[PDB]
Amino acid sequence: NKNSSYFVEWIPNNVKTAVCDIPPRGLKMSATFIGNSTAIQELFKRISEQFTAMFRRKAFLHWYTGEGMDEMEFTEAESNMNDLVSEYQQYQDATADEQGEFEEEGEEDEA
Amino acid sequence: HVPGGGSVQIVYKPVDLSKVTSKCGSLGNIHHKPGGGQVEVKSEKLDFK
Repeated sequence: NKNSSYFVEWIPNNVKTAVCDIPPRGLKMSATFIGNSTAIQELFKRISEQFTAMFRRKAFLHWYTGEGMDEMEFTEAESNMNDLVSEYQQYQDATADEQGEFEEEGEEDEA
Repeated sequence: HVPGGGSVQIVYKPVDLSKVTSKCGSLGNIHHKPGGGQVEVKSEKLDFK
């Protein structure tokens, strides 16, 4: 209620709650947090740009191929993380605003 | 090569209440029934013929 601006509003409540009876040894009460803020795009966006800028001059690869790795597989993993990055970027700021199952019909004249 | 990814599509779909159909007994009526017979038919005027 204090903010919706940092919560995904098209998931009506983003929250899963639980309350166990027993605290950790030497403590009175506690909580564990596990979250997914779309901010996490930056992580992977770092990794897949840092990858691509070394790969664009083939640096270090000789050590990789030496264990018979395939040179095509770099291109594939970095492409897959660019799809994964794009996934957060498109679901960030995505619509709570509604759209209906209704098509264009030629039912009127011009006025 | 041109890096920066290809393209990925969002999962989003339009919504409708499908013109859904149910039963209604109340919808089948607008008018009430007429009254019963309030009139005597047994009465006699007792004329000595």
